Amino acid sequence: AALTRNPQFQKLLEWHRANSANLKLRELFEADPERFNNFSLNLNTNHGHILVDYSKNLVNKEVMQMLVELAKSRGVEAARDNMFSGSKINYTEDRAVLHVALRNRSNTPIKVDGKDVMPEVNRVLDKMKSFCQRVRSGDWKGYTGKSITDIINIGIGGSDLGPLMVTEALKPYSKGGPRVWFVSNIDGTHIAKTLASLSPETSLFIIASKTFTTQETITNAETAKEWFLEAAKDPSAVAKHFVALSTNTAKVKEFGIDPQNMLEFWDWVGGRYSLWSAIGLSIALHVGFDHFEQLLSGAHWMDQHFLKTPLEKNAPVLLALLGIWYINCYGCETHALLPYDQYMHRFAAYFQQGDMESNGKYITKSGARVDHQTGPIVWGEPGTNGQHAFYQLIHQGTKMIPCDFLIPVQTQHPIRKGLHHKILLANFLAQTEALMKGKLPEEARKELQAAGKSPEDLEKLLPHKVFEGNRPTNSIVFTKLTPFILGALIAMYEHKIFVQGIMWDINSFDQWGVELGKQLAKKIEPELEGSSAVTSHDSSTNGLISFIKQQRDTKL
Amino acid sequence: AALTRNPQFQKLLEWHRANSANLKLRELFEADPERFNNFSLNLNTNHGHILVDYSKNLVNKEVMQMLVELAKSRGVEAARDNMFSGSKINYTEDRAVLHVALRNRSNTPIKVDGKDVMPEVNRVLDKMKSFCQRVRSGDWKGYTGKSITDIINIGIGGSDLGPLMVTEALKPYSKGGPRVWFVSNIDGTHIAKTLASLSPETSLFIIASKTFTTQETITNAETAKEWFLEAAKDPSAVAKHFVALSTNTAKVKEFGIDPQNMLEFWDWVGGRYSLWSAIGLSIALHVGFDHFEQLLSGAHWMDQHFLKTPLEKNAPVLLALLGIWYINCYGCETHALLPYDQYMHRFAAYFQQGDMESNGKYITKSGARVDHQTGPIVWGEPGTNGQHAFYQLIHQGTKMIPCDFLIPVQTQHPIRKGLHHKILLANFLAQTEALMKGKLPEEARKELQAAGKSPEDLEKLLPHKVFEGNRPTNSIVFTKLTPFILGALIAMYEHKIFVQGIMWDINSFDQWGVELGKQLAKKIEPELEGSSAVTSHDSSTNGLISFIKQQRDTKL
Repeated sequence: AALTRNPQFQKLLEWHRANSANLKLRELFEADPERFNNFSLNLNTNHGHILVDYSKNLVNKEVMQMLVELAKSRGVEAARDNMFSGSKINYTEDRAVLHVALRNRSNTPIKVDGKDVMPEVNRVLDKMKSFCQRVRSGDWKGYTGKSITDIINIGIGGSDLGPLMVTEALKPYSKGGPRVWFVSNIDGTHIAKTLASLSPETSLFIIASKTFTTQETITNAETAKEWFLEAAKDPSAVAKHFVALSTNTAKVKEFGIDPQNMLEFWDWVGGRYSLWSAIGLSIALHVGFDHFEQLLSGAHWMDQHFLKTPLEKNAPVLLALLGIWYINCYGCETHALLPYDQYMHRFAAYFQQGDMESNGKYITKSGARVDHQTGPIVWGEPGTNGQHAFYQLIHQGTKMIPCDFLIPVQTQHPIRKGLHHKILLANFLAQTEALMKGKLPEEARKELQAAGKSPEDLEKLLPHKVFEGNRPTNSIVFTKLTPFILGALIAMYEHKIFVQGIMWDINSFDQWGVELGKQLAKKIEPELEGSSAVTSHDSSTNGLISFIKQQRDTKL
Repeated sequence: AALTRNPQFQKLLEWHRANSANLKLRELFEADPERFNNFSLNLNTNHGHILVDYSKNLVNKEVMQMLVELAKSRGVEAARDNMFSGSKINYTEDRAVLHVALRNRSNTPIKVDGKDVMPEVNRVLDKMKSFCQRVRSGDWKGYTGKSITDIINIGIGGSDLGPLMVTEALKPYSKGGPRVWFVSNIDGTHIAKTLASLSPETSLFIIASKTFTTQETITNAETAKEWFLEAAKDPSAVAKHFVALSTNTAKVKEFGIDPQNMLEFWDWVGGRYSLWSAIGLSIALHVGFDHFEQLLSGAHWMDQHFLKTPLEKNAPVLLALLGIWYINCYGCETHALLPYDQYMHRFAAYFQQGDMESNGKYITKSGARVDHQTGPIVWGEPGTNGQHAFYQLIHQGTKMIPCDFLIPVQTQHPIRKGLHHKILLANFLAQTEALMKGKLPEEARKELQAAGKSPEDLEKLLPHKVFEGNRPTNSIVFTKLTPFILGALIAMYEHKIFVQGIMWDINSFDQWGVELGKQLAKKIEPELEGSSAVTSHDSSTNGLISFIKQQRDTKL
């Protein structure tokens, strides 16, 4: 594999073997008073600041140098330029990778097969704006002539997580907008419980699916149509209550959607990089097109930062490099995203797809199997909640877990004269300090003595009360979680993932690994129908099917 | 450390070293048509069946025998009996561990300090029953004489995750009950957004906290009381609108609630094992006391299963052992919980606390520092959602990830004549089959051939289409997700966690690891006030504080 054969990697690895055990965060800060200054990036976007403080990491000047050199010798600069220019860097599918084009506010032409994609991008954006005016103003009428009060996005994966996460995060920007609902699971609970809260007269469905043949999405869409038609009793009324985000004109028409309300996107828009496209319709409907444009503008700002900035001070590049250090040298399986923001409660889940489906790969560009780790398992819950759930293990378990802590300085809800946010900030700060510093036996001993512990109880409790510390974190602090700043933040992680994939020599933009489960599911589906025993699989699959057939008739 | 010094563990590890490379799931299944029958448990609870199918794991008869021998040698059965009889097995806090007493439907005596706890457990349950009747019937009136429409649980961690996960999971059982809301984060967004949708006249607050000193919960409760009193203007009206669930009567009184308006629990109820106690009040209010009793009863059934069943046929024991195999022999950092059930959408998040806070430990009963792994990182999203997010990595990344797949046979919403559930089941079944089976180079080659691919296109695409398989899963399938069955499932995992903690020689029931973060946050709190530079910490904490102060008053 290219990474393992790379001399900059081998040097980094040998340095780790010889010196990593020596690295103590406490000592690193003690030896260097400029540590925060030299291991952080204060980004002024002109729409707020983003501070990426990576100083609480197990790195020094040499390590960062070794890491930047690796990025260079793995071709990160060339690959990035190739992405931005419309080159077909999705090499297994032979496709361009152009989520950057979707938010290319500068409108500098980006060509795919000799043709600028910007006119088409902007045409769909114009359609989205017009759509939003019609719906938000109440001008768009339902089949009984009433304004729309609820929007229901129906989609899976990239058609669901992005719009969900962003509408949750930008909820304060939704005054005057319709309520937004997300249906994704094929589990009939999801659509059934959504529809129970809705009126057919005032509900508008967005069916998000490029092919318009996605089984889960289309099944959900058809169930919605059936519920709708029970009330409307007129097939021509479907066009007032269903729109599509798709390129399959024929299938969309067949469903009963006016092809005017089919908003297009392109094969160079990956599902997990799609919220910036027509797929963001539910976002624009919820918060308004102006706020949607701001979100796009924030991403564009970060795209430019990533394109133009030298690697040593390039935010997504440094985030990528620190990850490579933890993944390929320390062997850390996971990466935690810990946003101290209740609005960002689905941020971690979003990057589970964005990161894991991108870089959960094992075949390189040459066709060779990797002989090293690739993408990590991404997880997290918002702070402070996580502190009362799993931080016990982060502080005192047996796992090394790189954590990104994120927070806005300014809250959307400065209640009680800022008291809640003061406490939230203090916890954000205290946790990374605690993870770094720990608590020494001498510090814990004084606490037990003051608590009045006997000699034997003291000695028994002492080791339990010690925190070893030396647990590395990033702290990412930003002025306020506005649409612009959120856009920047998402793009930053998109570009982190990109850099990591190049360094691993893998394709961040395909998803061949979802195919087998889809194939096998299609085979099992019709086998479940009848009463006959299924014997066509391994004994477990057969045994599980037998149990299902037996238990589905049981009356409880 | 006891585990690594144990000869049965040494035997298991050595066997793994010599032989585990030769374990191939596809081949195990082909060679043994009895595999499912011999590596699965079909439990009949008399209120539904639970099938625990562990056949798709990297084990054979010998491995299971060695694992069972290890559990015996690590004293699992004696430790279990000690838990059940009220021995103070939480040795660092010198406390009993008696969540099993909370659901002890048999009412057999369990003594702490020579005194049966059962009378007090049942007294509180009776008070819960009485209160729920008064509220749900509409008899309990607010300060303006209106029935209660909204219940708001305020609490965090163990006082939040259980009630939240259970009311979500048991949502079909809440018809006619009041709406329930969960406020947990200190982040002011959480309470602000919740209060925005409520009327003080018709809202009942439940303040849930073991200590009643938790910063987040007390601050939230004080904000709620301030909001309430702004409307009610009558301190005596607090008794109609606030109920406390605590062990700390004095702090409850201090906050401003009379013990009459307090439902108590006991120090031997760990926060993360507390939903079965007074803490489950919001569950009982939402779904009714009868359904809450059925939840307790299901846990009791599983308690009795765990207590009375030989190790080699004991469900939580076998799950625990498989985990030990993957954690301590294969070195897998994580464990994924993947319920194919939208109602169970918070099940994984609950067990992040249950598992990680219990077993994220590094000191043994002897005072030894472990030289082996302890608790895993728990994560997951419900299927099919998680399936469209991160399964790419599970199938084709570079991590071994033990997964538990869970599904009810019978759906709560059999819409479209069962079509949605049929598809859901097919996916549940196909994914584990796929993870087990994979797709060999020669199989993918033939598919590409049949697809009309050229030898040129075929050979470049081929390796990307290969699934190595041999990825182990558990499938846990149950008749229906009723309150009883859910109670049995939660207890099963509680006991898996217990068995693992015993085998690791750690205390599953303390949490010293959350203390440091709380202490450092209390120090940072006053430093945030005013405009002066903070220089008291490391340069990163100092620098983040400076950024916060600088950016506080930026008018975006």
